[PDB]
Amino acid sequence: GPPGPPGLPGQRGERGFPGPPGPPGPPG
Amino acid sequence: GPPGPPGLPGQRGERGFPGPPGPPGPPG
Amino acid sequence: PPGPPGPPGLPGQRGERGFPGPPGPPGPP
Repeated sequence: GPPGPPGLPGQRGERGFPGPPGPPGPPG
Repeated sequence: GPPGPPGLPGQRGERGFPGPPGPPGPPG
Repeated sequence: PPGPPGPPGLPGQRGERGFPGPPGPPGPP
């Protein structure tokens, strides 16, 4: 017989990590 | 002959990009 | 008989962007 159909698409990746902190606030 | 079986699932996607930087902190 | 297996599937999409980071620390006095 002919080759079978293509495989399923890969699972989507995991969500990225949370971003880094913002800089210090401005001086008082 | 009938078609062969489906192919293997694709490779899992890579992790998403890290999140954006947080905001600036509060004024001192 | 049945044929050979099909080709592997396409790679997955890259994951979603991470959540925004937290505030920075308070500024100095």
